[PDB]
Amino acid sequence: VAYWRQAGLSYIRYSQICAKAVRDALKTEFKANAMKTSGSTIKIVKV
Amino acid sequence: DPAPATTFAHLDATTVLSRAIAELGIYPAVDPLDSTSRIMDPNIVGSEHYDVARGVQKILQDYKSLQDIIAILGMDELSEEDKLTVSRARKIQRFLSQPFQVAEVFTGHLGKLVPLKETIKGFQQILAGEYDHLPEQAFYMVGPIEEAVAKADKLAE
Amino acid sequence: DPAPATTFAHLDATTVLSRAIAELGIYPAVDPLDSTSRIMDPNIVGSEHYDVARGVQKILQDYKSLQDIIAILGMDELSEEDKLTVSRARKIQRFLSQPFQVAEVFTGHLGKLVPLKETIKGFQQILAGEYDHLPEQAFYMVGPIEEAVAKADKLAEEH
Amino acid sequence: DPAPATTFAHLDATTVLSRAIAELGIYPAVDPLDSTSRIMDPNIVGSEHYDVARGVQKILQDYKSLQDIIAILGMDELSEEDKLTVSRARKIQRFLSQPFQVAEVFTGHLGKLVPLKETIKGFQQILAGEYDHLPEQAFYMVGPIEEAVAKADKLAE
Amino acid sequence: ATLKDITRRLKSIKNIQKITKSMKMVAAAKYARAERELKPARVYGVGSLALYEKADIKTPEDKKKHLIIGVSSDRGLCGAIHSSVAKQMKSEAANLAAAGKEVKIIGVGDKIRSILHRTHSDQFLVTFKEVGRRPPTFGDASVIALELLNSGYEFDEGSIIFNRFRSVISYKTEEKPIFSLDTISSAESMSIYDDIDADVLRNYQEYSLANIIYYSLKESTTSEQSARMTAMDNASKNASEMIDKLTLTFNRTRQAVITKELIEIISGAAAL
Amino acid sequence: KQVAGTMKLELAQYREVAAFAQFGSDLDAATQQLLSRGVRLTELLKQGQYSPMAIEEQVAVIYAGVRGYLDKLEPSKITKFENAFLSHVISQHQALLGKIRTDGKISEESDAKLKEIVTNFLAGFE
Amino acid sequence: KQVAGTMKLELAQYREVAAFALDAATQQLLSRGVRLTELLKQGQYSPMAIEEQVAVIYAGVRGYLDKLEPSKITKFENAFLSHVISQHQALLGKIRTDGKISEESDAKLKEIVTNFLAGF
Amino acid sequence: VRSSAGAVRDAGGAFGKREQAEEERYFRARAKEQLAALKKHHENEIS
Amino acid sequence: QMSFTFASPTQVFFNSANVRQVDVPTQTGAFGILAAHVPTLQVLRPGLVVVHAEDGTTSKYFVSSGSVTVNADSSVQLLAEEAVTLDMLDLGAAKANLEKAQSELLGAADEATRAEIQIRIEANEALVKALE
Repeated sequence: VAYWRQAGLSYIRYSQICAKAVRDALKTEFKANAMKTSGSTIKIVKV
Repeated sequence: DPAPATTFAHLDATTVLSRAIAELGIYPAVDPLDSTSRIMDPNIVGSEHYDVARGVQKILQDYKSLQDIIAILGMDELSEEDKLTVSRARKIQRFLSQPFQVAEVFTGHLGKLVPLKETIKGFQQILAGEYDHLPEQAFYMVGPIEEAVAKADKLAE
Repeated sequence: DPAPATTFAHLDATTVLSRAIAELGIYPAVDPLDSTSRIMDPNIVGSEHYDVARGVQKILQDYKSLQDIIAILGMDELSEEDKLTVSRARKIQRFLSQPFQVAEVFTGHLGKLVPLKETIKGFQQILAGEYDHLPEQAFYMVGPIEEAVAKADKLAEEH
Repeated sequence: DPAPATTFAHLDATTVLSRAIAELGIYPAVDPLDSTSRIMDPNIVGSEHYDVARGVQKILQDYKSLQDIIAILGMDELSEEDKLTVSRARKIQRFLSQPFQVAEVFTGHLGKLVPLKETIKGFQQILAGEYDHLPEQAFYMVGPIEEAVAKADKLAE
Repeated sequence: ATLKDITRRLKSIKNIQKITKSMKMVAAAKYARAERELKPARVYGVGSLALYEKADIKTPEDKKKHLIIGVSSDRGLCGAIHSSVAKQMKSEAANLAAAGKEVKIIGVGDKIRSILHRTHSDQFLVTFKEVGRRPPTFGDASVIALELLNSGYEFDEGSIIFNRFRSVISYKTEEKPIFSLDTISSAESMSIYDDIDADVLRNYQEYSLANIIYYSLKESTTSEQSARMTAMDNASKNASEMIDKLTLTFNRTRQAVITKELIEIISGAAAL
Repeated sequence: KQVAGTMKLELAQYREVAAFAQFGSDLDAATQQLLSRGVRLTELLKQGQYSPMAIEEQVAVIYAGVRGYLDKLEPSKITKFENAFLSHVISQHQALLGKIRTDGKISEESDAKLKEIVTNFLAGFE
Repeated sequence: KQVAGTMKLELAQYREVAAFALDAATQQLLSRGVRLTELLKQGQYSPMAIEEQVAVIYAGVRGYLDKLEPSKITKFENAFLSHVISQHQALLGKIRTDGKISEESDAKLKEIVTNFLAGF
Repeated sequence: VRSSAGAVRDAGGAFGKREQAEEERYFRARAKEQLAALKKHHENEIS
Repeated sequence: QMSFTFASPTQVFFNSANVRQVDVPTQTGAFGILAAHVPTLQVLRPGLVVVHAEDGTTSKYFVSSGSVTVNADSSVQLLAEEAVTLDMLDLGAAKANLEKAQSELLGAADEATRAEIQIRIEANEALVKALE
């Protein structure tokens, strides 16, 4: 049981954080393309 | 035209036969919205007859309003109430068609007379939605509505 | 028609009142794109007045061009810049309406006289974006722009 | 309009120069598909002439239809029995162009007066596929088909 | 009608045709891009599904909690996309509730919500909008899965309905089962898989949920753009037919008006 | 003739894809370039009132426009560029304008001079 | 003059957003517009006294009918009159004679409509 | 015979009313949102 | 033989390939997959995958997260969430991110916030170690 699971998190959030940590450390040119194909645009409507 | 336009003021009941409707195959091609009458009064025909006639006219007018959009954007950009209106209106349009006896020679069908009570009952049923499971081509050229139901059953086979 | 068509050539200024704008409730129903004046030149009125007027006319014409698209897409599918044009155009369309002192009986409101500098300032600000947060209805039937701000404040308080 | 409605009653043919074809550098800019003739009838112009003309018209219409697909889905989407038709139609369009004797100061070539048999044979051969190996530009602004062969030899060698 | 009525109608239809042609071109470009992006996502999603079809899992027959997810979009003018999706969604919901279940619904895109806001208005666990403006990414699928897991409706079974993209002209509506770890653990087939506690398996289930959502999003957007292209083509064709008919009518009316005015002038001249 | 042939061709290309102008984005690069060049050219053809232009001025402006030297400027700025730029040539470079006028054509040397002038003025505008 | 002004504004707003058929505010705006529309209908050769028109339009525009279905509005209309025309002749006479909805008249009208709506 | 901008709403057919309503509903919603924000700003700036 | 499939959401590297060894880092300690590895299904961790082609050729891709499924019939599905070849990465940027994340660590508004922050530290440490 990873530490973050002891905090009640879910592996999706872990993957989000790791994706941010890996996509922020690319060659400067690659960051423009990496912005695409990433980053949500969805909204949630309270029901 | 001056001639028909002047004649209109000399008549109790009219019956504007239309070529557009006749091209759809509907026969008699009476345009239900141009046709009028002086005795279409709840104090002469009743309250079920009057209410049914006005419901039919209202649904046909709604369908006419939708037709322009339906023709271009297609019948997919319609709300569900509008699709129900379109289906009911087409069923009613077909149901108003009747096979005359004088046309037995033209088409080989059998002439039909439809007493007033049967007409009112059939249109009441179509309006209420009792026959939303039938295909619209089950009403095309039939006497009373039970003949439409029989036609639909035969279509199922 | 031959009569108005011929009369057009005998006038310096024209203000073509339009029914399509009177149906919307914008009164006076003066059509901003079908009205003209001879003095409407930068050398007679000034470059600020002329530029404000031409900006208003251009934004209204762009709005007309967009209305054709909105009839198929919908406001929800417009480029986030086009929605800005539509919003400015509607604010300007409403802000041209004004209550007369002789139309008290109809509207019931009170007549306003707007000095020229105040009209130029109001439209220059509406175009510049200094009011893209107030709702459209705040601009409907009011004199100077500050009255639109006050009407918006009242609308928000009684919200 | 009564004027052309009355003149068209007398016409025995039709030619339609189009701005959209002078853009392509084809000359004479006669619209191959909009042009019409009353004697384009197998009883008059003969079965072989009629069949060649009908085949050319059909292939040109096919290429016109395919051009929409090219503009939208991209050239890749074609089959192999459609890329071939596109190539054949482009070759036919090139071959329909001709150099005029009265335009030697506009084209740098020498005008050709192609007899009829030469034209029919050239288009029959192109339709049959006998020249699918040549480049399209070998057909641009040439007289009979043999000139297209010579142009291909001169530009490839 | 009169000549001005016909003229105004003709101008309006011409504008509509222009707009629909432009929208066809835009939809075609976006379709090309979405298909190009769909290939790698196709392989990725199929791989993520690999397990459940390699080690066959039968859902438990003693549970009542179910989830229905329906992928579509916010944009309209796409023909029978949202309609098919919502139709099959309500079919499944009716079947489940007749068999005795506790169904919920998640709507990815307004149009599903709207189609189902009359009936099934209370089963909305949560609905997402802002779909279709830009091509869906893995961020969107991760967000949807995260807001599904966080919303503590621990489901016992799942289904996702999307429009699988067959060809540029055709698409199919699919239902892909989604299982919870309560089913994966209690499967004889899963006995073989090694180092399979109930925590790595839970993380794997969360990731597979995100994967299936992403796969459905890519397939749905591809099919939606294709359908919008087809719908715009048909709408432009219908506008062209209507324009032809109205142009014929306009020419007739223009000639009739010329003749009428001229006859009025002639009668006045000869009646002096 | 030299500049107007290209200007007319480009404008004709722009008029058949002007419908997409509202969309514009989410289309190929060719139509993006067509829209951009067309908008620049239309903003070039705008003119004041009672301010005619000698032929040398017109050809200089259209030459700057149709060779791409304005594809970087924003359209709202073109009507200013056209203005300021013109004054520049009408003051600093009279020999080139006189050459174009009297000669009637754009000689290769004059073409090079126009290239240098347009680039030098555009190289520092803001 | 008092009542038809608000009715005119409500129908003017409704006509703008009528061509379709979400949020609470505009949904209620459409509801009020439709209620008033079905209120304005009438039969033949049965004109109504001005005070009766005022009563009906007041009931409709003071958000009372917004609870009822629209297809039933006509019923209410008819029924309402046949009630007020017998039990509350005094109020109608007051409205006619004084020619205005005074504060006491408004309070009465209010209680009559509130009572009748529930009892129907 | 040509076509001009702003013609769909000049005819006033069905598309004209449909477009008018599509515009009015959207801007009613946005006016509501902006009025709410204006009230919030009023309260937060009273002090 | 193996049926490897290494596919990011955006781009796909190996599809139904037939490789030799695959060294992958999972949550329960890294390990390696060969021709007939025992079936497993692990969840990747911010590390790197080394694929030895059918011969002795080796390729390294840095994976941020994902899942590796080893099935009965020697088919490996290794789905990452952001698999980038090493050549696309930067070195010192990783150190800067690591240090900034550590700096924010002390600003732990709550437990879960600290978990998030030092997950960022975990990923940055993996990045620097891969590039170091």
